[PDB]
Amino acid sequence: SVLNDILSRLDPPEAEVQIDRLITGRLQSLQTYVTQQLIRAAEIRASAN
Amino acid sequence: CFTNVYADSFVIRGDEVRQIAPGQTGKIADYNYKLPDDFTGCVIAWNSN
Repeated sequence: SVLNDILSRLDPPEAEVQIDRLITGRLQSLQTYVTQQLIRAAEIRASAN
Repeated sequence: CFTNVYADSFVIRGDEVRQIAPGQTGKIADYNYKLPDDFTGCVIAWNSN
């Protein structure tokens, strides 16, 4: 999980794959969080109206 | 069609012929001839014993 250990404990040219997998996972999780926040905000707006 | 073409030639010991590759490490890869990771091109080697 620690990308610094990936960079240090493993060679540069191949660490790109591991970094890419971490990037994809984290980005997708962020997207999921943002979508849930959008839906919750819509519900809260209805309540406020 | 290409823009420019560069040719480099020398004599390499057979024990490290595979050191000539992008993102590769070895005795002479890091000391005599380094290739970029995104290198685009071709390498040709034939025996001259």
